[PDB]
Amino acid sequence: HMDSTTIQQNKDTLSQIVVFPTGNYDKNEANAMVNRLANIDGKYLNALKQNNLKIKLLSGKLTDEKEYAYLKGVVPEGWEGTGKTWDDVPGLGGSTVALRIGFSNKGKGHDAINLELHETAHAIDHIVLNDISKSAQFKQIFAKEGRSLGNVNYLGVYPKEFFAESFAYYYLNQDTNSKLKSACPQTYSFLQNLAK
Ligand SMILES: [Zn+2]
Repeated sequence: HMDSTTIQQNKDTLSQIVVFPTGNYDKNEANAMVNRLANIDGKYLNALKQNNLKIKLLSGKLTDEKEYAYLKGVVPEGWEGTGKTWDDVPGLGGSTVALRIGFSNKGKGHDAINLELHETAHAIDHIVLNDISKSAQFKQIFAKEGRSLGNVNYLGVYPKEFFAESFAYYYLNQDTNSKLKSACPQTYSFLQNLAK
């Protein structure tokens, strides 16, 4: 069902999680990113807020921020041989979350179906759920279904990436939610029980 009141409730929660950048930027698109984050189960959002995880929206490069200067010139895991570095990567998630405004869609310098959901899933995985993507249960599921969203040499190799991408499929919209259920039924059930 359409749940605009739930989206509003999660947006209110996100008002204490999202950090907007200093420069000038597409304010409507930044708002759209927060709206897409509001699709995440509010339980997870409040757990992130409890741990003081900030979702930083950026108007420049990731490596333009002081706290990510250590990534200048660094080649992401699995991107070796491409000539690309973290300077060009629009999203990072884990112990922090940082997201370049405008780069949400797949192919905008990254492979995720949605940037902000993929990166925020990393933080939920790592901060809230103590690296559940490395848990024995998820490793068994990943062994069977980890290639079934495609990108078999990336998602199919790194369980934390398969977790983050599956989470993004689960929460982006009903189409991606349905595609996940069909391609990765055990992963879908796992995320269902996790939110239950
Ligand atoms: Zn990732």
